[PDB]
Amino acid sequence: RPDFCLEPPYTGPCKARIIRYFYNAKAGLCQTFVYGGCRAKRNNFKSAEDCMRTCGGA
Amino acid sequence: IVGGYTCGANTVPYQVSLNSGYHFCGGSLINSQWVVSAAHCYKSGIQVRLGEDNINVVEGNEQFISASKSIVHPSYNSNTLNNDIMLIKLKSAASLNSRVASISLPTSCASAGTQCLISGWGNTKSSGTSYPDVLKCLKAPILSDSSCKSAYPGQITSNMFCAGYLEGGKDSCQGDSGGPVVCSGKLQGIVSWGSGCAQKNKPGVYTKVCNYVSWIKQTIASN
Ligand SMILES: [Ca+2]
Repeated sequence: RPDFCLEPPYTGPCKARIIRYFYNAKAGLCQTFVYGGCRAKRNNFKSAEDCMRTCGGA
Repeated sequence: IVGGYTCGANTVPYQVSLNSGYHFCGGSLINSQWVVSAAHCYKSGIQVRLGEDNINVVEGNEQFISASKSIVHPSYNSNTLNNDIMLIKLKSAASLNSRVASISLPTSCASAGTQCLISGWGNTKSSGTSYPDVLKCLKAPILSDSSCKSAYPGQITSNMFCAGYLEGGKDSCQGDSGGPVVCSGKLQGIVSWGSGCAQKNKPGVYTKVCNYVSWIKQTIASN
């Protein structure tokens, strides 16, 4: 539901390739994206289930 | 690595892949049981892969060993990225041969315009996405502190340096994190962070390994 769930996914300035989830309000689901391993925003979940419980409904 | 070249199989024998189901980060083999990597690569359930070239197919020189311990620098700051260094102890000792070999810690710090090799399996597009199968390499000079600090105002600490080309096109990128910057056979850097990849006026930022050598050796010996 909440407003950070509408924000676009943020890879950030660190250079790991770590697969995380973000709420895609356009699709109405949680997708994967590459997170660089630092300075995460709040639309950034470690599993689709966490992502769905927080955001699903935004 | 954007703008690099295929190293050629097993020719960077101290390069490791960190695996959590997939390749997420690089690292350097410092002896038979210790690897050094970046603190932002810290995960649980790491497996280290040694002797990789094509990380996607088993070619028969591999050793896959689990980590026993992962020790992120006690002063790592996840906001400022300062002290972006971590050590990983292998569950068991690798065997060291010609495809798998460790890299020497430096005795001193490298100067501006020393030429280094940065290697990794990270994205090869500056804007775009394309992860290679084989290991990629790039020669890039160390930059001056002063120009590093002008590239990134008020973000460079005494533990970072900048390496690369102010013109853009050659850099390390997502995937490369925790891998080596090796300059005249010594381990000077760890791939750490940047503003995107291979952007003009925004060279990559590396952990300055020469500052940590005393911390590494004593931490290796006492764990
Ligand atoms: Ca392989």
